[PDB]
Amino acid sequence: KLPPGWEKRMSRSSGRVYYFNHITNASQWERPSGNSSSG
Amino acid sequence: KVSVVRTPPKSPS
Repeated sequence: KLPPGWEKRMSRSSGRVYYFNHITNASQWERPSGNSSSG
Repeated sequence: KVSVVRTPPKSPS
């Protein structure tokens, strides 16, 4: 699942918007990335 | 503080 202290946000007119960090207080249009490879 | 939700760049129009 996604990280502790988030939410997923959605839409204004055409159906766009994705993610917002709640403990920080930051809006975005992507996930926190979260996929390891060397680290 | 009141706010709109902020996308990091913008929508491409």
